[PDB]
Amino acid sequence: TSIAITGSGSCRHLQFIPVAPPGIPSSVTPPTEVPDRDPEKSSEDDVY
Amino acid sequence: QRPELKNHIDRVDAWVGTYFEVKIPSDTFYDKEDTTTDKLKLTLKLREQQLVGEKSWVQFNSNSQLMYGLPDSSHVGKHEYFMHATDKGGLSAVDAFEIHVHKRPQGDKAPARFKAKFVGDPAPVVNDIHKKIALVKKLAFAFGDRNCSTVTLQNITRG
Ligand SMILES: *[C@@H]1O[C@H](CO)[C@@H](O[C@@H]2O[C@H](CO)[C@@H](O[C@@H]3O[C@H](CO)[C@@H](O)[C@H](O)[C@@H]3O)[C@H](O)[C@H]2NC(C)=O)[C@H](O)[C@H]1NC(C)=O
Ligand SMILES: *[C@@H]1O[C@H](CO)[C@@H](O[C@@H]2O[C@H](CO)[C@@H](O[C@@H]3O[C@H](CO)[C@@H](O)[C@H](O)[C@@H]3O)[C@H](O)[C@H]2NC(C)=O)[C@H](O)[C@H]1NC(C)=O
Ligand SMILES: *[C@@H]1O[C@H](CO)[C@@H](O)[C@H](O)[C@H]1NC(C)=O
Repeated sequence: TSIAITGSGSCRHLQFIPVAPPGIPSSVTPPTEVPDRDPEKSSEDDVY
Repeated sequence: QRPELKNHIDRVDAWVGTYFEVKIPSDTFYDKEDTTTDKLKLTLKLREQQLVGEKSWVQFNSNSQLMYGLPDSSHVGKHEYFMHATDKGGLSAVDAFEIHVHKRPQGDKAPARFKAKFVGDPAPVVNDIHKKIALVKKLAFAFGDRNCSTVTLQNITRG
């Protein structure tokens, strides 16, 4: 009745049975890079 | 006279979903009155001298002197069988052998996975090993292949 030839293993990104798939995946949102910097400080008590 | 034995069958290597077929060597058994295996009746038996059932995953044809089968994962591991060699003199020589059935070595990471849905109940097809081997050899012939063992069915589901 039906034949479904599908990829796997090293063919993960490949499907070979034409089902007419219109699937268009979205794009990964760019996350803001958050580098952490801890330089030394002179005392803010110098102000007082 | 009673037939005699020279060479044993060490073990039979089989894999789940794979069809194996073994022809007995011509020097497996000897008799002073026959001298050949092909001219002597050969049967396959269980521990208490019972034959293989029709539904068993391994069968063996005497006229073709050929054993064959296809195992399932519920029958992985060891099994034992006896070869009985009976001459025209009504005397039987016995050899024993062991069969190791392994899981499919490729397992889950196969680069290709063929899938198909058919019509009709899968209950008679699964329940019949004859239907299973006919299906396997029919796929092999559909590809034009000779060695039907190149097919490894992995899973059948009632739909
Ligand atoms: C699994 O897929 C492979 C495909 O790679 C199948 O093996 C292929 O079998 C055919 C025979 O039907 C080979 O054809 C060859 O043609 C050349 C032409 O000159 C000839 O020289 C060879 O003697 C042979 O006839 C084909 O090469 C071979 N593919 C290989 C070896 O990579 C195999 O049957 C499939 N098994 C299944 C579906 O169970
Ligand atoms: C190959 O076919 C078999 C059988 O159709 C599939 O195994 C089945 O998987 C489902 C999904 O988990 C199981 O359903 C549930 O299983 C749990 C235990 O895991 C059970 O407690 C539930 O009551 C329910 O039955 C089902 O039992 C299981 N059948 C078995 C193990 O015989 C399998 O997913 C298929 N694999 C592929 C790659 O198609
Ligand atoms: C068929 O495949 C089996 C793999 O189990 C291999 O041993 C055998 O040589 C193949 N047949 C031929 C004619 O090459």
